[PDB]
Formats: sequence, structure tokens, C-alpha cells
Amino acid sequence: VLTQPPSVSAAPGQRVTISCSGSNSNIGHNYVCWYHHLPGTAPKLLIYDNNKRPSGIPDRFSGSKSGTSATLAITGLQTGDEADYFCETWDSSLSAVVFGGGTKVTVL
Amino acid sequence: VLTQPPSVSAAPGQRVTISCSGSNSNIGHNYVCWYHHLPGTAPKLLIYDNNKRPSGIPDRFSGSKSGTSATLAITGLQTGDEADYFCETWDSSLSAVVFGGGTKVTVL
Amino acid sequence: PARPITNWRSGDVVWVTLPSAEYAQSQSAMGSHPAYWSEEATIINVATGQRAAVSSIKWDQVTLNGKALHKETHSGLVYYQLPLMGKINFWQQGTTKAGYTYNYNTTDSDSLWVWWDGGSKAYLYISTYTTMLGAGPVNITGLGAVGPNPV
Amino acid sequence: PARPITNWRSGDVVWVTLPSAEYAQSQSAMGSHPAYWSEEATIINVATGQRAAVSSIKWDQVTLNGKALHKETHSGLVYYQLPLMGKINFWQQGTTKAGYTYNYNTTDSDSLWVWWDGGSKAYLYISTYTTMLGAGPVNITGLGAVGPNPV
Amino acid sequence: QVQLVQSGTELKKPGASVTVSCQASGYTFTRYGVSWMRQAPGQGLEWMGWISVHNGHTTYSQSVQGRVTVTTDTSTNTAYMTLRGLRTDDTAVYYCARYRGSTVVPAAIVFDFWGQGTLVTVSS
Amino acid sequence: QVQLVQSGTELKKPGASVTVSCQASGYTFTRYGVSWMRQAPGQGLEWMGWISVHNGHTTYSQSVQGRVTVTTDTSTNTAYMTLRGLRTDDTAVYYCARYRGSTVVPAAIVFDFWGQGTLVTVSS
Repeated sequence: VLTQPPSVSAAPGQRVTISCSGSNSNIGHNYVCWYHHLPGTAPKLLIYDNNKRPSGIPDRFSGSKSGTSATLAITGLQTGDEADYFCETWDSSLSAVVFGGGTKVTVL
Repeated sequence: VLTQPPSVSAAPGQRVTISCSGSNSNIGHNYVCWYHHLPGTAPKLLIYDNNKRPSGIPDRFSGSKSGTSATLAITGLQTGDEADYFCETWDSSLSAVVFGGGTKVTVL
Repeated sequence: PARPITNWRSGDVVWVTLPSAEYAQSQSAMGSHPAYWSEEATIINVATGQRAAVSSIKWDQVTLNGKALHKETHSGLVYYQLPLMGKINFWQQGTTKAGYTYNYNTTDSDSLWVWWDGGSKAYLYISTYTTMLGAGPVNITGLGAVGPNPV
Repeated sequence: PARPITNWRSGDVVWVTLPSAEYAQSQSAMGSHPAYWSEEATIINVATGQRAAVSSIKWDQVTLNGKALHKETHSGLVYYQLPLMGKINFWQQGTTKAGYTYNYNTTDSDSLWVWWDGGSKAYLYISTYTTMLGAGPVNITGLGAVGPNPV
Repeated sequence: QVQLVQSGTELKKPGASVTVSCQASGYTFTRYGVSWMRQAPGQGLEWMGWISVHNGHTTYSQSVQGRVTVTTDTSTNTAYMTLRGLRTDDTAVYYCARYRGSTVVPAAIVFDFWGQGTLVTVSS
Repeated sequence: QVQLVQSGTELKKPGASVTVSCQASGYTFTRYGVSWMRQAPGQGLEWMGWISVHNGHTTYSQSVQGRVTVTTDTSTNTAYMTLRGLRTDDTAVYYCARYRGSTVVPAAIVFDFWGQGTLVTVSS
């Protein structure tokens, strides 16, 4: 079970920090991934292996991991980034793929 | 528990094969050692790491290991080699050092 | 006046780098065991200094101690074995974080498996245990000591 | 016109051989963790080709990227660290049977610890897990990639 | 380009069986795996199960009570997902992804290159 | 040269306590360990227990019922062995060896450089 804030907000041009919180079987021993998902569309990979972008993902998006926590940073928030952002990792206790809850981003 | 023949015998100039027989926790996963022991004296190392001589041990003495068995070969038996020969290994089941039973060598 | 890259002695040092490499799960040249693999890898002989891209080498012309490398076909694709001698060492490139092989607590040596298409396309495999460095793509640098001919 | 043996860049290849080497159990330079160690070992730079005996090197004059090697004193004896980058690989010399380190399933790099008396006497340590190659004495050949300066 | 195209929206009854397809293109379909996730209205994603196309090896979650079944067609490069015993709370948008990674103790799954989603409504 | 010299022969009663010494020379005594074995009349050797002189860490067998105790003197380079509760069948030749090796799952103990043995008779 991965827990997220339901909504994070910032002015256009600032940064946000979207953070999950798992346990030692979720995030402390595994690699987390961050996804981007407009409602009614397909989800899109942003961060894999806790800190790595695929091709075609801007430098604005950066991730990290510290213990059982993992934080997505979106530095220089602009319009078009109004969707859900949610985690994904492997839970070795439940033997399953666990997701976050999604985080609304509201541009001020 | 390591089992040996109580006595092996050969003519002067032939070879003998002194063999132990343990289990998968005695010899199959550990390195066996062979010792030379006159009665009333100190035991003397002959073979370590299943096939290796220390300094001052002749080429007549050679050892081997095949599965849960281990055989000391004394190629070119002469006089002076009339004593006990016994194994030593670690038993991971009993958490102890287990020995053989000693093997008499009678020169014909 | 230099030993070419398609000539290996038992005792050379091989320095493979893997520009961004993906994780495989069920690689068949190394049994049914996982691997990281790259498309654009680079094999380097350290004692001679000869560098070459893996995809630019005719792998049927590479020899180990004069004799040709061992080849296997699995599902209709040919894999080449450059056997190492000791375990292959690898790590994330530029980072001190390391990775470990499949038989990570077994007294065995590794190999260095090369898929080769026949033209200008070749893959390079390193036997791994899991995604201890990531699910890929990740830059990997390897290190091995070149071994005996397979009997 | 050659780089000396007492000069290491982060990225060199070290080829240590250990004439007949004994097993240690509680080595203090590497924590409290086991090791094989030799008295008459030989350190070799592979890319340059410079060979030197370990006991014949003034280890206070050895530098890594110009800066001096990290030293520790334990029980009044000084140990020098040549940090590797990746795990150290070692095997029984002449045999394809290999050994494995203490952190054999952990994403860590190793070092290469050298005890040095001050005169013509020096030891060389390889971090191991158990006697997978014997209780000693046994001929060991090692292999490592030279790493960054310890911060 | 790698694309996953799913089937259209379907409307079922409580107790029926829904089959959702996922066409694949742009990559060797036997190289990677295909997972299946859902999204209830008002919640995050919930994993259901995958398959590996190398040999055929499915691994489902526990919250579904053995009701899912994932098969693949190797010839048409299409993976399926049949959910039987449709309760009322199975109304979700069922997604298709490209599974890739390992589940041994240092684990990393990526789910790159998703599909567009398929709404299944279980009602009367 | 490496030598181990033990104590002389002793004769005890049923129920006494016997202490057997083992002087060491020729090597750094804190580098290696010292074990203790016995030999009943008519049988092979039976391991009893060791010590590690690096820190002090004893590991005894199970066939002795917690009656053995192995200590070392670091100054005189001498290791001891005290066996209490002497039954009649404890008459043996008690040997001293130089323990060296590991007990983790690939294991190898060598017991090189033994001592000459010491006869202990438990009678009346």
C-alpha cells in the first residue's frame, strides 16, 4: 500500500514535490517508477529505476528515493502538467505490483 | 560419522587406497583432511583441501574426493608406513568436527 | 604490428562496456538464467589496447588460443562463447555501485556470450541474478579474465 | 617513459597473484570479515604492463589520481587501501574454479588492502566469504578495476 | 513505434464474463510480457496479473479470487484477459501495459508503453 | 619451528576435574586457534572443542555435557582445557592442535602442528 498526497499545487514556474510512502518491502528494497496519466488517456512513463528518464521526457521531471520514500520533482511547472502522478513498485511481502493513489496537480 | 576400513594391506612397493565415507553434510560440501598417527606419538598432517600436501610430505601420499567419498592413496608403499590413517571434516548438520576411525596399514 | 581484436589468449583481460543495457530474464545461451544485454557494446583488450565495437566484428573469425570459439544455436539464433576464468565483474558505468552474477555463491567461472546476426548487428550478454542495477536501460561496464578453451 | 607501479588512475586494471595464500577469519581492515592473504604477492598493471612484488614497494609513495592512498591503523599496524570499482574477482591459479567475496550479493565495490611493515615486508588481502577455495595455502590470482579516491 | 491498441467498450451483466483484447505492434511480441490493470471510479490503479510471452507463465493478484485468466495469441501478436464472475464493483477502465523486469528481491518493473484503456460496465 | 608441548600425565578420581595445558611456540599465538581432542582406548579421535585467540570464542561439542572449558593465557602463549565431572569412560589421551579454517558452509579445518598427547586416567 503506497500513500500519496491527493493534491499538490504551485504557481506557473515553481516546482512541486510528489512523494510516495511505502515500507521496507515496497520501496526500501525495490526500484520505484513514476507515471503520468491524463484522465481518459493512456498512462505514460516518466521515471524508472528511481531517477531515470526515458527518451522524450524533459529535464523538468526528476525523481529520487531515500529509504522507504520516493519523491517526484517537477522543476519549473508550466501548463499542460495537469494530470495524475502515481507510483509503482514491487511488494515482496504481498508478491504483487502495488500502485500509489494518484496526485492531482492544479496550476495556479 | 565417518566410516573407514579397519585394515588395509599391501606388499612393499604396491599402493593402498584408504577411503572414508560420509554424507552430504560431511564430505560433499566440505574439504576433508588426512592425518598420519603412530600410536603414542602426535598425529601428523598429510593431506589438506582434499588433494594437497604440506611441505615435507612425500609425493607417495596423494588424496582425492569424489562426492561424499574421499580416498587417500599411498603409491609405492614401503616400511615405516605402519600406523593409523584417519579423516577429518566439518559436519554442518551436527555443527562439529567429525573424524574417521583410523586405518591400520600392515606391510607384507 | 599489433594483435587484432579477433585473437584471444587464455589470460588476456577483457573490458566490455554496455551502452544503455536492458535486463533479460530467460536467456538461453546461459541456461535459462537472466542477463543484462546491450546492442551497442564495445569490447576492449586491455594488455594490447585494441578497441572495437561488438557489432562491427565478424564473430566467426574470432579465435581463442588459435582455435575457434564455441557456438550454440538456440531457437534458430547463433550465440558465441568467449569463456572467462573467474566470475565476470560488472557495475553501473561511472558509479561505484556494482552488480553480481547468477551463480554469485558458487565456485564457477563465467563466460561472455555474444549473439551475432551475420551482418552488422551483435548483442553482448552478462550473466546476472536480478535487477540489482535496474530494469534497463542502464550503462554497464564489465571486466573479465579470458579463459581456457572449452573442452 | 613509463608510468611507475606506484601511480594509479581511476580506471586501471589490477592483476594480483597470490603465491600460496592462507585464509584469515576476522580481518580488521575490511571490518571483521574473512580474507585470503599472501606474503609474496605480486601486483601488476595490465594497461601499462608494469609488474612489481608487493613486498618491494614503498606503499606510502603509491598515489591514486595523484593523491595519496587512504591508510588505517588497526591494533598498531597500518593498512593501505587501493579501492576497486566493482567487486574483486579471484580464482585458484591455473584452475577455472573461482571464489566469491564477502558481500557477494550486495551492490558494493571492493578494495584491495595492503599491510606494510615499513621495510621489505608487505601482505595483500582479498575480501572473501568462506573457504570456498580451501583453508590455505592456495595459489590465488585476482582481478580488479581501479576506482575513485575515497571521500 | 511501439503501440498497444485495445478493444472497444463493453457492457455486461452481474455474473457475465468479459474478454478484453490488446493488439501489439512495433516490437518482438515474444520478447516482453503483457500485464493488466484496472481503475475503479475514484481510486488509483489496481494490478490484476500478467503473462510472459516467452513460454507462458501467468502470475495474478490475490484481490481477484482466481477469476482472471490471461492468454496470448502469438500469430496475431495479441494478448487477452478474461474476467469471470462480474460483481457490481468490477466497473473499471481496464488497461494493458508492456511488462518488463524482475520480481526477485532487488526488483524493478517498468510498465512502459501502455494501452489506451477500455471501460467495462457491469450493470442492468 | 612451530611446536606444541603439553603437560604431563595425570591420574584422577571419578568426579574430579582435570586441567591440561598446551604451551605454544614458533608462531604468533593470537593469530590462530587451539582445539582439543581425545582418544579412548580402542577408538578414533573425538572432538571436544576449540578457542579462537583473536577475541576468545569457544565452540564445544555436544557429546560432552557442558563439562569442558577452554581458556588461554596470552602472556605465556599457553592454552588450557578443564574437564569436570570425570566419568570412568573419560580415560583418554588428550591432544592439542592448532585450529585453522572456517565453519561456514564450504568448510575446511586443517589441524596442522599437533601436540604430543597427554594420558588422563580416571580410576581409584
